[PDB]
This record gives sequence, C-alpha cells and structure tokens, in this order.
Amino acid sequence: STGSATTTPIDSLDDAYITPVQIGTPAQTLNLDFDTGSSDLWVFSSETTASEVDGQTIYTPSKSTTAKLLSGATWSISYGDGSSSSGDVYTDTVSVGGLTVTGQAVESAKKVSSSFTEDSTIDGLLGLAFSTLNTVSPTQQKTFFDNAKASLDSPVFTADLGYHAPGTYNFGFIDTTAYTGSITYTAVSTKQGFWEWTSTGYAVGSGTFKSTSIDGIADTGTTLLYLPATVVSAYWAQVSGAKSSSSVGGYVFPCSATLPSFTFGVGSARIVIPGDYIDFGPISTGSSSCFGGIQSSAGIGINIFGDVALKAAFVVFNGATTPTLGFASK
Repeated sequence: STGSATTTPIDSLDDAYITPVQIGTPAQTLNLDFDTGSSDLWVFSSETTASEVDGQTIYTPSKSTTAKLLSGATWSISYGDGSSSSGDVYTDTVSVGGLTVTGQAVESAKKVSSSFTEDSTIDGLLGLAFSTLNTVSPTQQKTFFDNAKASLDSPVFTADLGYHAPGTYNFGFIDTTAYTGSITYTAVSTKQGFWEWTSTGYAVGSGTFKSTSIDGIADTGTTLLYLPATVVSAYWAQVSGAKSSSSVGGYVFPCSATLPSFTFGVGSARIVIPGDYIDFGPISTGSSSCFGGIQSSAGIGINIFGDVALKAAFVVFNGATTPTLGFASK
C-alpha cells in the first residue's frame, strides 16, 4: 500500500506545515504538523481544557465507532522550543493520504501550552521520528509510520516541502518525477531516536566549499536551520549590517539586504538553499530589521536541519532495517 498527502504552510513565513489526517469512524479530519523530530501523534480533542482551545478542530473519540480508550496510558511531551502537551490515549483508525492504520495510538490532549493554543491552524502533531522517543507510559506506542511499515510497498516516507507553497508527504514509494538528478543517500544514527546524519560541509553564496562534518537531525517540526556558531558566523558575515541580537534572540539583518544562498553537503552531493528561503521577515510588524533563517545551535545541544533546509530538497526517510536519509535537488 501507499499514501500521498498535500502539506501546506500555515502562514506566509512557512513557520510550519499542516497535513490533513483522517481519524476515526466516520472520519474526523484534523490538520496535523508532521514532525520527523518527535514520535507522538497527539490531537486537540474533546478532553482538552476548554480555555486552551482557540480555533482548533478537535477529535471527539465518543463520536468514533472505532475509538477505544487505551486504559491506563498517559503521555506528556516537551519540545525543543519549550512548548508542551499531555493527556491520555485512544486507539483508532488513522488514514493519511489514502493510507490506513488500524489500532493507531491517538494521544488526546488534556493540556497544551500557550504556543499551541495560540496557533489555531495546528490541530495536533504526527510524529515521524523513531518510536523509541514515544512518550506514552507505561506502554510505549508506535508511530503511524512504524505501524504502516509492513503494509507499505517500500518502508519509506518522503518529505517534499514547498517554499511559500504546498508540498507533499508520500508513504511507501519514491516519486521519481518529484526531483531532479539523483538521490544521494547518507547514513543515519538512531541512537538518540532521531533521523540523525552527518553533513559533509557547507558553502556560503558562491564561496568555496568547506569540507567539515556536521552532525544534525532532519526535523520537519523545526522551522529554521540551526548550525554551529562558526558556520552561522561565516554566513552572516557576508550580509552587510547583519548581527546577533540577544534582545531579539538571534541573527537579524537589514530588510534591505539581498541574502546569499547556503549550500550543505550530502556525501559528494550539494543542496543549495536559496537566499530568499533564509529571509523570515520583519522581527515585528513594520520593522526594518529582519529575522534570519540560519541560526546558531550553540546551547541547543544539537544541529537541526529544519524546514529552511529540508524545503530546498526532496528528502527520503528510509526506515529499512538499516535506516538512511536521501536528498535530491528539485
């Protein structure tokens, strides 16, 4: 079997992407944030504290003939950005782009932090990291991808994120019309539960390529590209007036600037992030200071290839026994 669903930016800055997901019988369609950096599928629901819901579509398990409480199971998660959620667990039928999993753990939020409440366009998350990170207790649960794997034509999913435009998540197959040239595959470590790999280097604009190993995670659930301070400094030094602002929380640059591209290495291959992708607009409405899409990972503890990087590529998440990541230009 296979699945194919369109994923759509939630706003004009591509801050996140939502993908429609059918849960329950009859279907309840919720728009979820597919996150290769976590491993819980959780939703706003009829159980969510009423004051913490503001515009989201909710899952109501009592209206689903296939929903069953997973007795005793609870969950609680905190994300890299400091947001969090928690609640209890149902199993139900979950379908993505025509691909159906029965008995999927659907984690029902009783509590969500303010950033989730404030984002009316995201109805929950669908984790696509490794199931070892799943937070359900006392019995850890599998991701949608892990549950689907055996039914899939090929044990893969692909991320094809758009720049200021819709894109695609595919499950079980590689769309050879969706990229140009060849796909370069690179080794993954699952030791931390992430799609963790090692980039072979970088270039800034039309500068020469610097060969150097950069360990990081492929994370669709992170907006920006977070890299070592040396790398980020080399990039922003090429933008007149750019600086790191502690008051704002990262590199800012004059909105009048033209940004250079950024290239990262995948084995012997090169992915080019256009300069426009690195512009995240005024720090506040009407400001002439703009926020940079490449930021330092120092003090995060890990480098993050987030959407800024991933949307410049067609990305294959290969969940075979020996997992790998593939990158192609598009």
